[PDB]
Amino acid sequence: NYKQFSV
Amino acid sequence: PEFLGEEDIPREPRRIVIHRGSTGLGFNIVGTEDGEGIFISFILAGGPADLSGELRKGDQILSVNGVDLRNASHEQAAIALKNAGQTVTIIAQYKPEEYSRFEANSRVDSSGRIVTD
Repeated sequence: NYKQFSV
Repeated sequence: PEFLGEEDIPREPRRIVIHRGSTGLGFNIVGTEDGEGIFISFILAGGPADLSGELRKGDQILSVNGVDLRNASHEQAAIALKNAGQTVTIIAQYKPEEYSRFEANSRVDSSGRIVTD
């Protein structure tokens, strides 16, 4: 389910 | 001596306004495709989020510019933040217990602070 984003 | 580390981190929602022109916000988010919450995992030293001095690892992002993100997917939250414009108004709320689920060997101490072993 997991993800990580830079913003 | 009066140490900050001893006192509780406020759990109430806060409004943070980040003025970033046309550069990145300087933080990373974790979430799920399910929409179980969007959380700050990392804040870049010297980036706009850091310069605000009002966000921290373990904050849930409740909304951006009035756009409710409590039940957003990680990807749609990313889109919302990247396209939020030059002035970004975030409502955030410190949720270290929920956040700790994401990071390996992490837990919350009595002060409410996230600790990784």
